[PDB]
Amino acid sequence: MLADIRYWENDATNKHYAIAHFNVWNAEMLMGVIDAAEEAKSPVIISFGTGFVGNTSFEDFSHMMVSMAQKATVPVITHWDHGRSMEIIHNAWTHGMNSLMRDASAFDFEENIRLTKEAVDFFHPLGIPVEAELGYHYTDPDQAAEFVERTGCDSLAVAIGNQHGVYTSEPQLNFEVVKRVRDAVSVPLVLHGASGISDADIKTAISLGIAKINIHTELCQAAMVAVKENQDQPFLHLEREVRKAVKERALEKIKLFGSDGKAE
Amino acid sequence: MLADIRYWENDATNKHYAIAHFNVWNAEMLMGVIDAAEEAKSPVIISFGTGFVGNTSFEDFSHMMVSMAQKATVPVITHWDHGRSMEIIHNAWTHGMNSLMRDASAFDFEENIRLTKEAVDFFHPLGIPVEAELGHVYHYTDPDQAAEFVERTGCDSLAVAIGNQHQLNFEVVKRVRDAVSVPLVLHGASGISDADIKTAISLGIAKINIHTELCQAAMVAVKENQDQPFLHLEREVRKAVKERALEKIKLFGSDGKAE
Amino acid sequence: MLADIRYWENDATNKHYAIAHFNVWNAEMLMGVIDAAEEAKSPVIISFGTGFVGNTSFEDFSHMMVSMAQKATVPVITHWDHGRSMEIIHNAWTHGMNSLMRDASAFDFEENIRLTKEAVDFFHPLGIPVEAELGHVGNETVYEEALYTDPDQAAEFVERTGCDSLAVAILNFEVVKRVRDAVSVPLVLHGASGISDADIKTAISLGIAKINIHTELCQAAMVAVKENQDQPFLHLEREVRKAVKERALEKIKLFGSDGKAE
Amino acid sequence: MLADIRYWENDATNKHYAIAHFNVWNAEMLMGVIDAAEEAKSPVIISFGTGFVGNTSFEDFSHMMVSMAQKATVPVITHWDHGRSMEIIHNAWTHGMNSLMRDASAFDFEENIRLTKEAVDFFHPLGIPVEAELGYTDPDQAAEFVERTGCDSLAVAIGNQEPQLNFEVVKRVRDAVSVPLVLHGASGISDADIKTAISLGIAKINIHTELCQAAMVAVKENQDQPFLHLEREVRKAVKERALEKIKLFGSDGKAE
Ligand SMILES: [Cl-]
Ligand SMILES: [Cl-]
Ligand SMILES: [Zn+2]
Ligand SMILES: [Zn+2]
Ligand SMILES: [Zn+2]
Ligand SMILES: [Zn+2]
Ligand SMILES: [Zn+2]
Repeated sequence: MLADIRYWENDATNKHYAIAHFNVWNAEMLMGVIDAAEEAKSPVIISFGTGFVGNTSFEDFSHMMVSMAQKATVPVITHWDHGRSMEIIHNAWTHGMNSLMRDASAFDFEENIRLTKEAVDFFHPLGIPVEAELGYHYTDPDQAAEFVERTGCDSLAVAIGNQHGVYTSEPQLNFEVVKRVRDAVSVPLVLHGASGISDADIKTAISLGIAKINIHTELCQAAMVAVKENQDQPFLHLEREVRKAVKERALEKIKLFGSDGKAE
Repeated sequence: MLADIRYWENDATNKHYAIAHFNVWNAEMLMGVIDAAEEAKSPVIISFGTGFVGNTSFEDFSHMMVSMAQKATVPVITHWDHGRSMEIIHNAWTHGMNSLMRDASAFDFEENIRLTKEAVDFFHPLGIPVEAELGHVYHYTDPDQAAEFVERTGCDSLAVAIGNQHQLNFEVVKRVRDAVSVPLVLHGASGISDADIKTAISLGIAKINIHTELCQAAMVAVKENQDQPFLHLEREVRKAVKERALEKIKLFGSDGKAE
Repeated sequence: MLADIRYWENDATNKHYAIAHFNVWNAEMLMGVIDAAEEAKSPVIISFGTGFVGNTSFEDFSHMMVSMAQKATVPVITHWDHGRSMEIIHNAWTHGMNSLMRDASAFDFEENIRLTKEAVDFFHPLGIPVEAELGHVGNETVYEEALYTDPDQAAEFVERTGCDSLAVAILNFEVVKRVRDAVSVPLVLHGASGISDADIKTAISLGIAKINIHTELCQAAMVAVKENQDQPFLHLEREVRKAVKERALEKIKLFGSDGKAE
Repeated sequence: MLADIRYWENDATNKHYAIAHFNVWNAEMLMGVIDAAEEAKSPVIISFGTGFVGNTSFEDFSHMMVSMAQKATVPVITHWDHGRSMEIIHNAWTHGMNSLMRDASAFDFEENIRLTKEAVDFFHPLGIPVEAELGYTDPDQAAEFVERTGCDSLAVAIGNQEPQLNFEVVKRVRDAVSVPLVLHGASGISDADIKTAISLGIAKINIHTELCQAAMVAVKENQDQPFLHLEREVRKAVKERALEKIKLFGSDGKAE
């Protein structure tokens, strides 16, 4: 069923688990993620973003995202990740994304506030929540508080020692930063990128207030193992294996983040 | 735009070309086919059937098929292939397929007629065309049976068995063409030679179902991209499907025919 | 269920009945007509046209029309009446009308053909049928006209346009006879109000397969409005729906389309 | 455009206006209300409920409600009024109502909580707001009811059904509760008393049968006219009455 990310991130915060965010841009990725969330009885976020528009017609594929979200027996949030403009996130909303992210973190602090608040002020009247982002430079607790209070954003992606994407040496999460940002900010905390982080450290960060974690690369890599294994098989067989591989990886992330069982 | 297969198969029959029927069951196959038909300014048929339901949720993927069909600038027919029950083709129709095949070709002549006519009599009042099959694709079509079959069922088009298989006997096509006037359909045309396809079209084949060849084109891209990032591999699959669909559209003579 | 007017007008022709075309432009009119068709087990045509766009938002109301047509257990055709332009009938198609009339009958013969054929050539590739109209194109002297559709002109018109059905200007049964003999498509009657029951039945026996109801539902509704003018609005509007049902049932039965959906 | 009643009730609360809720169950009622809201540049609530399901096919009419709500240039909330069961409001939600009322006010306090909480607990994970009703409403029961149910707004009994309002009830409930207050059964309350009630915290007012009454005046005025004209006059009468309520309640201009 189409789910509200405010309710579910609140639940995750309060019960000390995190919701997995999966970027899905084709049929097998979408089906594999929904298979995992049904099997685990877990809320889940399915996301599209501008990085996939060269691969897949969002305006058409969104119909399949929304249909599967509606028909699922578990909570499914349809999300637009890393929104680069008002028109892009408006187009996401008109095509049935019920959760949006406006990423203005590349801009100076005041311009990040202005652009984020613009999105909030447009979408709150429509009932649509807006995730924002504020950027080793750790997120500062007092700046995070000011940012959230001033924008009215519904969730905040933070820098806690995690790498947004690729890493050199093992990221070291600063758990004191997590605690202090959690205490300063009234909305749920989000991580964009958790690669290279140990299971024990992910679990600690979740226990201290991380309520949503974006999986950016791992489904693609899990899929490619199935592609490579099945490169001499019929296409139909290869795609059945790609779906299963995606399901297995999504299930691993759901169990690691503690969201299994939380739908019921 | 959602298009009427009766209009387009008539056009094809009268102008001596064939409409390509492509089996699509995931995002890249669908997108690649639509890419080809847009580029070639061609009518096209996009098809799903029971052989794909283990791979893809038709009830959800149908929304993407219908969306792309409606928004395309070329004629797109949404077709349910090899329908072995009223229930499955009724499900297809409620999910936006605007052309149906009722395939009762596994049965004896009388029972094929009764089952086919059942589908025709349900769907014609709803404006939905029904393709039928006489011959199993093995059992070759008999021309005198064909005349009677089309007359009794009222089917809109007839899939024939002329050596085509999911050898090739052009005498059979020739005799069937003189026994019935409805458009003729060729299943299992992946791996028939270019010259034999042109011959079949000149003798009255007006729709040609391509299944395996898109799967083959995809797997070529897979083997060429097996060490690549998944996003890139999938762009290459879509591109490979487009190029193979384009090849078939031009072979069949449907390029340009949308204008 | 959304139904094909070609199939049903062919059925009507071959079994010597006519399908009722009801103009509906609000909720109680739509619901009464569907109530009638369901009770009578009859195909029915529900129509909107330009004459109502100032009363009701077509683009919004169309959604209720299509929904009711889909969910009905009887055949329901969604039809755009008297289409005055390609833009108007295109707008009708994108809002779920599955049957169109392109009415170019006010123009000279060749211009009627050109405008009608334009609609047919656009909409046949999309599977959408087009009803056309040909009135009296007079070969007679101006003096004799002081003292109506020609069958030969009708055959040329249908052949050149490819239209799926033809509205004809006819009470004069010769004209119905001669046009029926000359054209291969179903015949349609507009402006039948006040034709006697007996003559309607004769027109249908001779080849009329669809009959457009004019203001009869409107008048049926206003009898209920008058009767309920001191009642609460919810009660009044229920009686309007019932009055529309009753008038619609009367036409369906007169036309012989009751039972024809089975 | 389809609007969130929580946002708009919050706006009304903070700016001391109320949003009109209009019960609409046919084409002319819906169009006249949307006409008024557009002309006044006002948020509006359009509502259906069980009382109208025999007259009008909700499952079909809902498509026209939703289409008009989406296309409107002003905020339009699609609301199911006086929801009598989980099944009924679930059906409302599946046909595009984005705001629900669960009315368990027939029942004593504990049972009203339980039934209301059942609705909140089902619909909040779907992002759907639930209005409830309690009731004079007692301010301590109001605070406890809101806290225990998690409902998003509360319909209160202040002397509404010559109706004399107790304004002290509105003030004390406003102060005890953190959600917006709603008034049902406003008929016959004076303009001055409505304004006073809004000033003290009433943020949404349900228009009971005043559109129906306006429509019937058009009916009596047009009994000898053709149906197309009568219906133009009904739509115009609805528009006029809805505009009068929007202006009384102060929501004119609040959409921009
Ligand atoms: Cl600010
Ligand atoms: Cl038979
Ligand atoms: Zn980011
Ligand atoms: Zn086949
Ligand atoms: Zn007429
Ligand atoms: Zn006319
Ligand atoms: Zn109440």
